[PDB]
Amino acid sequence: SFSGYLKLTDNVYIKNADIVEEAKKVKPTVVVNAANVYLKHGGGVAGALNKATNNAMQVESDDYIATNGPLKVGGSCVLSGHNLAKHCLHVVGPNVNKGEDIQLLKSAYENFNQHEVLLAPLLSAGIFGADPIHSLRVCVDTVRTNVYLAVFDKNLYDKLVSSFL
Ligand SMILES: NC(=O)c1cnc(C(F)(F)F)nc1
Repeated sequence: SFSGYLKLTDNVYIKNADIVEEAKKVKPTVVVNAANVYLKHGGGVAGALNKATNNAMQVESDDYIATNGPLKVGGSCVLSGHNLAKHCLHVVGPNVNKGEDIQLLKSAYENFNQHEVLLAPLLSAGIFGADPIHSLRVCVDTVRTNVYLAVFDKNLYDKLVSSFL
């Protein structure tokens, strides 16, 4: 199972780790992708997860979008986890660099409650532009299921742990 995580709350754990390397090691039931509405996995966590699947995630995602259309900001879909996990839960947090409503971050985290355990990044953090301290706060106050957060950046991980209320 998950190792080396710091326990933040009854159900939220955190580790300074590359979510791709973490997924390859744990092979969790669910890995969360920091997706956009088009499932265009170009950069950030999405680009990294997709590259690890040798682009199979993007091929599957394009077929999903061709059939279903785009996701909503705050929404999700369950697709294959490929070589990384049983499933990938593609969750769209608001991208504040695209002027999206930060209030939708709670709706985005609510998707995690449909899965008993997940390996996840902080939603809307990184290239999505939100404050990761705020994202962790919304995560702990919204997610009730077991969430193992992988924070790529060591300096950000230390700031998140040291400032956690
Ligand atoms: N394995 C990678 O190449 C990798 C790159 N970038 C990231 C990011 F975006 F979370 F920081 N995580 C992993």
